[PDB]
Amino acid sequence: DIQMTQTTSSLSASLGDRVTISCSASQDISSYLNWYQQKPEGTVKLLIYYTSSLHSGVPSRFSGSGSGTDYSLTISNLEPEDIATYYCQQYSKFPWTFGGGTKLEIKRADAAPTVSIFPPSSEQLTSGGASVVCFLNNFYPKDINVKWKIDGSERQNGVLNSWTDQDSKDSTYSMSSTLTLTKDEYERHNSYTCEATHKTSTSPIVKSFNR
Amino acid sequence: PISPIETVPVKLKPGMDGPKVKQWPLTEEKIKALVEICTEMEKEGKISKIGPENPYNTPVFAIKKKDSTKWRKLVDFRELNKRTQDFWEVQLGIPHPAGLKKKKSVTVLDVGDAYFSVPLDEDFRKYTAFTIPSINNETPGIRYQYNVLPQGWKGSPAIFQSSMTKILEPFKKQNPDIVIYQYMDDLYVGSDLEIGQHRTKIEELRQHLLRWGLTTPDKKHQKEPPFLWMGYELHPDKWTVQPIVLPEKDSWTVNDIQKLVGKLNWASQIYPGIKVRQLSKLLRGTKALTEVIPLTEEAELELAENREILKEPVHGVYYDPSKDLIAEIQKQGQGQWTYQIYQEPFKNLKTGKYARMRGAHTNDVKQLTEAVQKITTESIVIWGKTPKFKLPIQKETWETWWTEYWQATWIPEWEFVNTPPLVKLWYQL
Amino acid sequence: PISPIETVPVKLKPGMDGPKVKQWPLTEEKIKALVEICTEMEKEGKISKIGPENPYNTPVFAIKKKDSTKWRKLVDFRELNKRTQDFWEVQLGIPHPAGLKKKKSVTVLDVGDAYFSVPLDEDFRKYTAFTIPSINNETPGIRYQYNVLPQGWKGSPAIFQSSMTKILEPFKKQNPDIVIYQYMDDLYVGSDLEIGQHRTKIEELRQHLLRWGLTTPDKKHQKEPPFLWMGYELHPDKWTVQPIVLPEKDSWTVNDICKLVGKLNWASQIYPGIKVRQLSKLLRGTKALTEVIPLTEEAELELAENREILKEPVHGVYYDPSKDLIAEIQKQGQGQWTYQIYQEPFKNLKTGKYARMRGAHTNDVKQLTEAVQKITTESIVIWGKTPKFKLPIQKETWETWWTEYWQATWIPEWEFVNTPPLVKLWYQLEKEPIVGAETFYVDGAANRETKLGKAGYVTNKGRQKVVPLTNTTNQKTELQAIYLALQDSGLEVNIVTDSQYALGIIQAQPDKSESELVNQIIEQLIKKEKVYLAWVPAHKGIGGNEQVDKLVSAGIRK
Amino acid sequence: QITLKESGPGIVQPSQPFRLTCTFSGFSLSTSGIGVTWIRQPSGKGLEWLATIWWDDDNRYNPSLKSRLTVSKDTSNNQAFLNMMTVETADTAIYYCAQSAITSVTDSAMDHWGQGTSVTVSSAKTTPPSVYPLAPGSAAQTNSMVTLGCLVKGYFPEPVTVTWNSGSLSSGVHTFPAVLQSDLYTLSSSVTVPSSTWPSETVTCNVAHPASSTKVDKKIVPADC
DNA sequence: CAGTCCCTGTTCGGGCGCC
DNA sequence: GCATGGCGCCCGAACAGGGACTG
Ligand SMILES: [Mg+2]
Repeated sequence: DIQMTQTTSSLSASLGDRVTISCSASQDISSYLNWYQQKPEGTVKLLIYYTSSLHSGVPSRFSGSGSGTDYSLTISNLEPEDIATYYCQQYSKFPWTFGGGTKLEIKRADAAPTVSIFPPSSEQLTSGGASVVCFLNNFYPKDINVKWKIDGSERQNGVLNSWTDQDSKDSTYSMSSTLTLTKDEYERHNSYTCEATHKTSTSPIVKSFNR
Repeated sequence: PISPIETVPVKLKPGMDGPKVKQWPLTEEKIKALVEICTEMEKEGKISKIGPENPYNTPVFAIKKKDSTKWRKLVDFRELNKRTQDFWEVQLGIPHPAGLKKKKSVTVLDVGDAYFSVPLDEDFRKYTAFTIPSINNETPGIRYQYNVLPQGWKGSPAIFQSSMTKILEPFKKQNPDIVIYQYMDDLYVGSDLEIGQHRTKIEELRQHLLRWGLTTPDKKHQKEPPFLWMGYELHPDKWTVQPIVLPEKDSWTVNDIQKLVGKLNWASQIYPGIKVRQLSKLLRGTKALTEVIPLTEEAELELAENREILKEPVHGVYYDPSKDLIAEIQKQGQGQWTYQIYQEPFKNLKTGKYARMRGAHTNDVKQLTEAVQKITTESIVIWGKTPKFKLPIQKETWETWWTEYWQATWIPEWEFVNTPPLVKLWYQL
Repeated sequence: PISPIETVPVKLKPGMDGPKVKQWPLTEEKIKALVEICTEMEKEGKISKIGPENPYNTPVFAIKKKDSTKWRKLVDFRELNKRTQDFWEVQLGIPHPAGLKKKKSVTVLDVGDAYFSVPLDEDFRKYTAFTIPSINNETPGIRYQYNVLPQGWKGSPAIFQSSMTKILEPFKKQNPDIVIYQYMDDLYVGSDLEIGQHRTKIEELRQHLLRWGLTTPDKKHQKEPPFLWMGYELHPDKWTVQPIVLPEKDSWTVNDICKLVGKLNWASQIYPGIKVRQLSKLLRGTKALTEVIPLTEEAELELAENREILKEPVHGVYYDPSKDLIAEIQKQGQGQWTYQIYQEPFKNLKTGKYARMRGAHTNDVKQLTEAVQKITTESIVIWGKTPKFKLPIQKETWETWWTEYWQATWIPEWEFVNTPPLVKLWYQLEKEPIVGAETFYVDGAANRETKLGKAGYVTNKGRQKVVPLTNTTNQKTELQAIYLALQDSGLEVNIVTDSQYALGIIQAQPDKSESELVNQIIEQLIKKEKVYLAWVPAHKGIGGNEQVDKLVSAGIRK
Repeated sequence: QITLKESGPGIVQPSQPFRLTCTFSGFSLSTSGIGVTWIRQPSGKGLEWLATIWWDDDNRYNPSLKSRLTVSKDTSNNQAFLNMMTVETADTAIYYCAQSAITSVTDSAMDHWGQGTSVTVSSAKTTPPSVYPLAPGSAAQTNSMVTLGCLVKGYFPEPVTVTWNSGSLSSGVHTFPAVLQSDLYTLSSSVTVPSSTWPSETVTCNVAHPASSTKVDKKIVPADC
């Protein structure tokens, strides 16, 4: 139960850069730390073992170090693969432990959430239900935020969300969000609003409609 | 009465009586242990209680082996071992594996118990008597003596030698590549296979043994950090000689010139091709020390020349298995130690430098012992004999804790020396 | 009653034969006296009447105790002992109260007719033979042989011990939670039982020895603290050493001193810090034994401080397992040291003093090293555990010592107690030749056949010196040179010798010695403010060597 | 040449046991340093340590789940197993079995990993999804870009194969990861085409759900009012 | 080198103390 | 012609081994 901590959760950089990630412990683990690379796919590889030794067949642009309680990994000069999640494992004493991982992303000139709200498809309502999809696409960075308002009145029941991963091509994020109400309740109102608060416009980008 | 076999007679060197050594203080932890392991030894009757009437003695103490976390009684049969010797070295000496040293990985098995199954000579038993201390001297000592071949007595392996050559005959004919050597309570097994295979082939020999009564200790490998158990094996390769080297300055002060004159002088005893005249002339008259000196083309000529002579094996050295063995250890500093093993003065047979085990705890005592042990082990493998040790420490101190850090079935013979830093003869840089 | 215990077999020293020593005539009074007692013993089975074939005999006379004016049979077994095999003595050190644990109930016993109760090996008795002469020239005396451990015989002690031990063995394993401190014919039995179940046990034990020949007379301590054990007094909560009435006589002779000094030591165990080195040297030198001796004041000072401490009585405490042990060392006079082993703030378990100076050229870390070394062992023996130390020496001082010393060494877990006089190295050689100082080239020599020789230096500037010496040898002189250079020189200087001997002696950072020369060479080093010595192989022709060599080679043969 | 492959039931009912199998090759579980380890990874969260089986059988368990775990092997078949008793939704995750090995006096690491098995706990009964189109209205259509969406609601278990115009469309498509709603999966995708194309040129949602052996297409007809 | 001498360390003897 | 045995202490003598000088 040696807590391993990686304070730096989501870190964005750019090709050619040089980065360093921090893995702290809870007690002098005498350099018994290992470093793991988990690509978006899912495979997990061994980068460094014994806080500073490189695993066979690993780019020389890889090195990490530390001592006692503070340890850090430093990727020389970024390549397009390196952009992935990283984990450090403490093997100084069972139970073994890993950090909370550090997602290494890619910096891309900010962009605004191209919003789009939708009515409860007939067929859906035909069966006795009503959802209200609202796509917030290709925005940057990830830190966005949705708000639902029915007839000006805010709603929290039935609000589901889903965040996509950084698109490896245009480095952006998208985010579906659905409002699930009953049929009768859908037919018990008129206005449904989707407000997207991004770090771009002081004013929440809004898109709405009325049955 | 463990065995039908006929007891072989042992008669100590003429004009010498049995051992009469005193019993040194023992710490509870060791007593408690020593008691138990002795009791259950008496039951099965490998040992017997005895009283004042037996005028001999020997000391015992025990060590909680880190090898297996199981205590091991230890009897210092050095005197006795000494007092009896036409026996084991002459009459029944156990040959040496020229190539045991030539293997890549070699492990040691504590084949001690293999002895508790041979009756010890009827008469020769008074000699192995030993005693057990009593905390605060609550009660007298508890004395005992051996009835079967005792552990740690040069005689045992010799006597058992026969029943052992047999036990190994199969395993050796079905694994010719492996080499096996026995030195007292141990079995030196060495192979050329990957460490992974060796590790196995050993653990396989363990069976062939058990299939024969010989129970060998159970070593433990922990999954936590310092994988000490990774060292269990020995590797007769990272065993490099340690030649002497002459410094390397750009500008040589007076001071610096003498140093190099001395060393070069001392070494002259080792290798005769060391000349100093043409190089010492540079110091002709009573001058300050701190005074820089320009190395003459006739000087720097032999400096870098003499050094050329300090990079190879000595002037035709030979090891005579008939002579004894000596080893010296000089505290070099900051955990480093050095040693030379010679039979004759200045005709070193081996020079080296025991670096340090990360578990030195900044304790010279602890380090020294480890160096002794280490050095010793090398000797057994290499020449198959234990060297007498000139221990760079004060008896009174070494006698106070050498046991605490000790971890061997045997014990080498030693003496003390307060010989100051002659010359950095055995190089530190 | 005699014991049903097996009889330990004893042989005579290899190749020897029994003692056949003539009896001296005695008075009708003495004889008819011996007969009384010797008869009684014969009835009690203690001895038997032997036949005429027994050729052995040992002298036996009699003596009266001025008190009751009764008589006793003393046998001079002197010769037998010269012929009795050697035993491996089992008693190995006297137990100490410090090692006792606080027990609820305690009892102390003593066995009667200890020796006279253990059988003597059948095949040996014949050697215990002895004659009790007849009143006159008549028929030979009465012949007697011993059947039990004869008092005054070599094996007697050790044999009766094993007997008492083998006898107790059953009882112990039966009640493994009762401690029985046995010493000779005395037993300290204690346990954490109620005064009832305990008493019911002691009894259970007395019957046992009784059933085994060991009579446990009514001279045993029960519910009677103080318990008079091993020369002490045991109190439920504490323990004191039985009063020490030191001889305070008017006329002092060497002998009477030993009776004091010794006792003093005996007191050194509980009485905090005791100096005796003072009046110790009063015995030094090849002296007599009855010869009178003057009471020096330096020595009269030890008695003063000592008698003072002995005035106010103290007390020691029992040991507590859980609470680890602490040993505090103190610095005293030159050579002396003191220590208090304890567990709680100021509850002394035991105290003592170290004085032995190992070697000639020593210093003060060494002594402390040695001090700790000894203390440890002494603890191992008493509590079987190594103690935690508190020493008058700063981590710094230590850390420098060993890291430099070429001799390996160490000290167990300890802390530094700030309480002078503190211990530290008084001087320290240099690692590199210093600049701004003459580089003296010392040397010296002598002739064994003459007992004379000279010794002096030759600085780099030209300076010289060559004092002559009488009755000294090389080692002396080459040591002597190094002395000059440490008078005839500044607060900084370099030196050069060809003697490892002198060289080593110095490097060791000596802070005291037996010889004054070196004590003085010590004094120079502490005085100055920067020294550095180097070595060179004499007779090799090295630089500034030849100079002084020749300069002192005046008389190098014949 | 070393490889490991996790085997399993991928889907287990609550309070039932499941037994993962690590079939490896390239090393034996007999050779001294070797061992096999079982790492877990819930949906989205970080890595966890389950247990490690060693050659000497001195296995170690994550103190948090020793009561429900149990490791073992079959050295001859090069397989390694991990059994979990009384599982809970919280156990739904991807399990990795990696080849662990102690190299020297200081180095011990999970040198090679597997791809993992997706084990999910859910009383749910394999049910196909119901698809619904997404066409904008009350904001009719722009001489620019329009975004059409598709909704896949209430199916079990994962996953689903969604495409636009039977593979024809694929540049501005966004299929979002599903979520649980009343112990049932739901998800949507949003494709974006220039107005010059839709409605002009039909646009259809391709939804496939292996498990239920169902395939269904939905035509995105523009909003009526 | 063989023969001796110096010097330092260690062991053992003697007396007392205590049992 | 007065313990036997053990440990401690203090002292001095015989003894051992290593280095150095002498012919
Ligand atoms: Mg000289």
